[PDB]
Amino acid sequence: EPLESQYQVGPLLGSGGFGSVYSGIRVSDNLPVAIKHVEKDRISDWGELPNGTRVPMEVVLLKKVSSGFSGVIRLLDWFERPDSFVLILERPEPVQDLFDFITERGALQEELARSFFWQVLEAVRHCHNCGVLHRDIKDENILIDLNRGELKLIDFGSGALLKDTVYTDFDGTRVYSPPEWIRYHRYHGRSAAVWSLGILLYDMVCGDIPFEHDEEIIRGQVFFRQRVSSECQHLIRWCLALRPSDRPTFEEIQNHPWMQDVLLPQETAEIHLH
Ligand SMILES: CC(=O)Nc1nc(C(=O)Nc2ccccc2N2CCCCC2)cs1
Repeated sequence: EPLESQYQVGPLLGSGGFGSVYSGIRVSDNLPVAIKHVEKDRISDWGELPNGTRVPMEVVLLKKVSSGFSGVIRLLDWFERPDSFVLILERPEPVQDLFDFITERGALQEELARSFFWQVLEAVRHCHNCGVLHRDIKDENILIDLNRGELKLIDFGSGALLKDTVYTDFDGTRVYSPPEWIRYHRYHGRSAAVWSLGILLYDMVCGDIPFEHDEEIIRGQVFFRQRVSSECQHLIRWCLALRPSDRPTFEEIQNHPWMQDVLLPQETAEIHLH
């Protein structure tokens, strides 16, 4: 029944705005888990469960996306403590986040970037079908299951319920945020997500993000720092179109010529991660 008896705490995986995440083991079956602690005072968005209880929005969002597709890190359990909330999440073993993977390897081969990008599109697409907008799609929030060659989305703490009306709040990564956000502090769910996907694709094929400052984002001129194919450049520039309405839909991204003949996750691992 308690968490200190049910779980076995290991080293700290990371800490920030999310805020403290530890590696752990579910003592019952020795299942590798992640144990996330967050203070109640350090919580911005709150939501209600179907049974009507005050929980952080992140618990609401994770519950909606946590059955049972391997594209998102599933919420296995959660506890409420007097001054904090404790989240028990899946933890792949062996694992490496996409950020550390690009740092170590540099710009990824187009074949590996295709497999990876398709998997995030399938994951993001799963989230929207569940009525969840991630709002912080970036290299740091993508984990690679090194044995299966499968990508997993983490951190729904900047997220929101997906809607068709304007969003006036944002607390994700600035350098991944669209020009509408920077200029007008207003954006729409799917087109903002497609902009961040273009930022991510550039990062995979070039080994770094295309823009650092507000004026670069606002200008939207894409300079390619590495050799990238005409088709991949076309997809990137389309995702990063200044006018949200000019951006591709998820269907348009997945039907793009560059996006064809994607490797399966297991062959991705056997060719690129072995
Ligand atoms: C290396 C490794 O096994 N990392 C893992 N991170 C998670 C996770 O859910 N992450 C998480 C869940 C909710 C908010 C933020 C995060 N973090 C964890 C620290 C790194 C940044 C994202 C599960 S396993």
